[PDB]
Amino acid sequence: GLLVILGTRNGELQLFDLASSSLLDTIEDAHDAAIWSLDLTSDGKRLVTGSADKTVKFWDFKVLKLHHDTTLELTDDILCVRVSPDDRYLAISLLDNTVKVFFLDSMKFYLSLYGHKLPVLSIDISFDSKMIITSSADKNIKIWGLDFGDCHKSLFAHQDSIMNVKFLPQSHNFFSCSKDAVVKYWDGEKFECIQKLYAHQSEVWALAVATDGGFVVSSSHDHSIRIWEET
Amino acid sequence: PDSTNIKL
Amino acid sequence: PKVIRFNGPSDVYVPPSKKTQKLLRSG
Amino acid sequence: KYTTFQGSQNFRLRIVLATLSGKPIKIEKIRSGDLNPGLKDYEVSFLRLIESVTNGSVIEISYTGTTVIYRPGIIVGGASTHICPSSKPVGYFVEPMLYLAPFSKKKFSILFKGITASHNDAGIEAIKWGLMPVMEKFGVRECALHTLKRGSPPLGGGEVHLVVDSLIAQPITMHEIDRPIISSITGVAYSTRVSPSLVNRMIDGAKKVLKNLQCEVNITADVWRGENSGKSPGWGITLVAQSKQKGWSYFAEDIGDAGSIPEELGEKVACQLLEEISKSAAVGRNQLPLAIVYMVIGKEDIGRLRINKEQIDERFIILLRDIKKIFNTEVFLKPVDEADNEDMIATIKGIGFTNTSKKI
Amino acid sequence: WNIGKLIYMDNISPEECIRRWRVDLEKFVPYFDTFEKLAKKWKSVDAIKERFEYDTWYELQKAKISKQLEINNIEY
Amino acid sequence: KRGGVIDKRF
Repeated sequence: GLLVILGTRNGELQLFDLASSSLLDTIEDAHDAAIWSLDLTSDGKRLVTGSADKTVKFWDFKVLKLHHDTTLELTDDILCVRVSPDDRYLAISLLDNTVKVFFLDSMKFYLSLYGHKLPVLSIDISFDSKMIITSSADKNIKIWGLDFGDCHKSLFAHQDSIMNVKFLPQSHNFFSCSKDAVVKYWDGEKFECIQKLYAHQSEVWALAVATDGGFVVSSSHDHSIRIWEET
Repeated sequence: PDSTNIKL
Repeated sequence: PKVIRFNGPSDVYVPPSKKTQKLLRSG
Repeated sequence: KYTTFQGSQNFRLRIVLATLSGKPIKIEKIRSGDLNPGLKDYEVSFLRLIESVTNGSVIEISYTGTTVIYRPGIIVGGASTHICPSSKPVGYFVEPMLYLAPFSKKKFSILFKGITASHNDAGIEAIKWGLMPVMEKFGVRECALHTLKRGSPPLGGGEVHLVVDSLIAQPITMHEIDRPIISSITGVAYSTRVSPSLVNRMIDGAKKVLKNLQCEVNITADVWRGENSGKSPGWGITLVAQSKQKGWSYFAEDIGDAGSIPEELGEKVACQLLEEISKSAAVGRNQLPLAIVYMVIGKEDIGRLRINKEQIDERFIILLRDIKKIFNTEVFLKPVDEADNEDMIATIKGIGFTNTSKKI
Repeated sequence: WNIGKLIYMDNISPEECIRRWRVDLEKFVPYFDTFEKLAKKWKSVDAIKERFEYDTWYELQKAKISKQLEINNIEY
Repeated sequence: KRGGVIDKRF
C-alpha cells in the first residue's frame, strides 16, 4: 500500500510513492497508444499492461524501477487484462468481442471465449480460478467455466453498457456496474440478482472490492465516491 | 464506434 | 525484449448441414 | 469340475471365453487383500449383462464377493437395455459383447447408457473403426454401433446402440502373413458441450505431427451440440491408419481433461498412432485380443496372422495362457523368412466352434 | 532362450518370461511411453516409411478347400 | 427366464 502505478492514455506508465508524495519513475514509451488495462500478479513482482498498440507487455520490479520483459502482440486492440489469483491464467479482452485465455507460466494459448456481441469491457476470475466473468457493452454478463471455457449462463444484467464486474473474495458472488447508474449484487451459483443499489446519478465508471470483502466502493460521473458496507 | 468513447 | 506473435485459431464456425450430419453419424 | 483362476486379471475374457466354450469356470481370490475386497460394481454390472444375453447360465458370487462361479448358458441375445455404472464407460461393456454377439440365437440389439469415453477403455470411435473392422475381416459382414447421444465424464448421459446383423456359424480362417501398406490416415475429432474451436485446434496439433507424411490426412470434426451433447463437457481424438488394399486399420485414441491444451493432445494421439504402427506387423496391439480369439474359435483349420516382436508382451502371454487353460489350444509361432524386419507368424488351430444356437 | 518354450512353462511368470529372452487388458488402451520421449522419437518419420481362373464356381470352392488342406500338410 | 446372478453378497 505504499506505491501506486498509473496507466495513461498517452502510452505512459507512471509510478508514485505515498511517503515521498512524488513521482519516482515515468516510462514515456511504455506503449505507442493508450495503456487501457493494467494488472499485477499475486506475488507483485510482475506487471501486465494492455494497450491500443495491440500488445501485452510484461515488466519486472527491481530495486524501484520497471524493466520490460516480453511483448505479446495481439491481432486487435486490448480492452482489459486480468491475471488469475493463482497466477496460472491470463485473460485478455479484444475489440473483436472475443476473450483470450493464456497460461501465465509459459504464455501458451489456452481458450478462445466467444458469444459477446459487443467488446468485453471487464474480466474477473473467481478466487478458486474456476469461474470467470465477462461483461461487455452488449448489456450482458456471461459466466464461464474455465475448465472447458463453457458459458454456464448469460445474464441480461443492466439496461446499458456494463463497465466493471468484480468477484467477492472467498465467494462466487459478484457485483456489476453499468452506465444506467445502478450497482447490482449477484449470486455466482444461483445466478440471481440479490440486491439493486440505486444511488448513482450518472454512469458508474469504476468499481472495486475490499480484500476482506467487507465493503465495496463505486465512483460515477457525478464525481461522487460512496462506500457500500456489508451490514 | 470509438474505443475511447464506449468505455470512457 | 522477446516478441511473440500469436495468431490464434479462427473462431468462425461453418455448421454442417443436417443431411451430411446424418450421413457422417451413420457411417 | 471347474477350471480355476486367480484374481480379477482378465475378468471379462475368462467369462467371455467361458461363455463361448460352455465350460464352467471359477474365479477366486478377487482382490482378497484389499480394503474393499471382491467384485466391483462395473464387474457385477458386466455379469448382469452376460445373463441378459444368455439363458440357462448360473452365476454365483460368494458371500464375501471374492469368488464367483460361472456355469455358461447358450448365447441367445435379443433386444434389451443396459445401464452402465459411472465407474466405467459403455466401451467397457460393448467390447465383450463383440466377442459373443455374432454367434447368437437372435440378433443383438442392445441399448447402452452411461459415460461414453475414458482414458483406459475403448471409445465409441475406436470400436466403430478400430475393432469392428477386424470383425468384417473375420466374416461378420454387418455390425453397427449407432451413436444416439454422447456422454462425457463425469456426468455422462450418453447413448449408444449396438446392432450386429451378421449371424455366422464361426469366423473364417485367418490368413495374413504380410505387413499391410497403409494408404491413408483418417479420424474423428469430437467434443461435447463446448465451443467447436477446440475441435479444430486438435486437428491442427494432429496435422502438425503428421504433415511430414506422404499420404492423405483427413480428420472429421464431429462437434456434438445440443440435447445430444451429454451432461458434461468433454473432448477427444481418435486417429486411424487405414489400408484399403485388404481392409485393415490401426488406431489410437485419447480424451482430454480439464485444463489441457487441445493442440497438445492432438499432437499426442497423432504421434501416438505412429507408435502403434511401429509396434504393428499386421495388427496393432489393442485389437490383438479380438483377432486371436477368433482364430482360436475357427474351424478345424490353421489360421496364420503376422505379429511383431513388440506385440508379444505380458498382456499377450497372459492372454495365451488363459486360452490354453480353457480351450487347451496352443498358439505356435514360427519366424518370418525376411530379414528387413523381425516380424513373427502366429499359427492357431481352431477348436471347431459352431453357432448351434441359431435356427436353421 | 526360445520364447515358445517360455510361454508354456507356466512356472515362469510372464514378466520373468519377457525379460529373459530380451499388466491387465481391462485397460483397453495399451501401454505407451511418455509424450516428450514419444515426440522426440519421430521428429523424423523415416523408420516407418517402409510400411507406407476356374471355369465353374464349384471348382473354385474345391480349389479353396484343396489349397487349404495343402497348407495344413506343409505346416504339420 | 432361467439362470440368474444369485447374489449372496453381504
